[PDB]
Amino acid sequence: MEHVAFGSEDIENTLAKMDDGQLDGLAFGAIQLDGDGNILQYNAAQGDITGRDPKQVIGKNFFKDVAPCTDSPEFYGKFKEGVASGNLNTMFEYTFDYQMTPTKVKVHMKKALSGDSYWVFVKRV
Ligand SMILES: *C(=O)/C=C\c1ccc(O)cc1
Repeated sequence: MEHVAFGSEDIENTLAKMDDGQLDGLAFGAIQLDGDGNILQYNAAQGDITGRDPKQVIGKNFFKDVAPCTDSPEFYGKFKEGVASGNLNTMFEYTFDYQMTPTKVKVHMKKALSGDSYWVFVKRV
């Protein structure tokens, strides 16, 4: 394992050092998005929750293609405001239900240390 706790105050500093292989060692799902919602990184734990193959969704748009159940003011809406503002740090519960058994999760969205990249962290609840 990579020991990093979900919701940690400095998590963006910690994950700045990880290559895709290290992200696969986290205890929770991790997705890196650009400012347009395109998927830059997607880890193994996220594929285990949603059944998506990580290598197959890199490059796709999260909100438009992969995860349209998040295309809502409660999720996408918060993301877009955060990108527009250049600051994002929010946690909420959500249900993932697109082409899968409905799965209640905790979502943590946070701006990355780098310019135009954003993290989505996910864990089961
Ligand atoms: C809502 O769209 C649920 C499905 C889904 C699929 C993949 C990811 O990563 C999140 C949500």
